[PDB]
Amino acid sequence: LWFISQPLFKLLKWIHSFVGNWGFSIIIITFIVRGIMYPCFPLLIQMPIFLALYYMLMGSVELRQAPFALWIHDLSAQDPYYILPILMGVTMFFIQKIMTFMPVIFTVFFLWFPSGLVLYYIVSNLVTIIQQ
Repeated sequence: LWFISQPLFKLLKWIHSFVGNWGFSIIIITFIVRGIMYPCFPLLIQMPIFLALYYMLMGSVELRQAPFALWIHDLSAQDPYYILPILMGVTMFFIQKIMTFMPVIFTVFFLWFPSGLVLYYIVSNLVTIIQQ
């Protein structure tokens, strides 16, 4: 949560006056967070992502126990059924040696993080889906 995090969380703030469904703050912070970003070296640049995405989930002050459609009632903290990471194996696992595993390895890595974060992951992977 270091130098790329809080200000792009303020990009999240400038977005939303009323978005009041708070998973859709995570989906809008998708479109726009990949918006201005558009201009072992996958990971060390993930600080913007997991972190400004962490202030993504955490913001702002309402996002524990907040509405999302269908099942998940807790976006702030980890998915109480872990379901979206099963979506994350479904969607992340099919893209077309150790990377024929990872979407499940990432999945059980995500199970140590909240779900909506994996949701921004899903929507990026779904840019890779709907490109074609």
